Amino acid sequence: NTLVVLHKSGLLEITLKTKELIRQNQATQAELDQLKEQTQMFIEATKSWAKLQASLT
Amino acid sequence: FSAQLGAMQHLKDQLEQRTRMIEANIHRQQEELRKIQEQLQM
Amino acid sequence: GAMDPEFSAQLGAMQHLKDQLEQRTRMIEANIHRQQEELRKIQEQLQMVH
Repeated sequence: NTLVVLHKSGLLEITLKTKELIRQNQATQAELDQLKEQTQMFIEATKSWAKLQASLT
Repeated sequence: FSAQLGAMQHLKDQLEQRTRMIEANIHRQQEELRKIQEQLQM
Repeated sequence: GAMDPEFSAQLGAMQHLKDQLEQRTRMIEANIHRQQEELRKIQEQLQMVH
């Protein structure tokens, strides 16, 4: 009856909330990584460029 | 050259807008985190 | 051994899981702080553009 004890203890609910928060936070890290690369590309461009064209196509 | 400044400023403004969107998502995550931590201090 | 074996093991398993969850929230908390600093850095770089 481990699933029952997990539920009645409150830890089922908390574990589920924590897994969803981890998912969200990993999604946000992927968004940040892409934004980092786009920013760096944009800054590089202002100081060279057609490297923008590849992205903006 | 005014035209170029406005184009790059349009790019800059969209990237800045992205930072603000991501910031709001993290603020919401921080509030969910606080609630989980409170439940873990049963 | 009055205590039922499954009951005793479930007790230790839930305490362990609680500890793991507390640690995972600490990890999330630290990542959020790092991601905030990364957004700060991106904002600082963008303001250098004209």
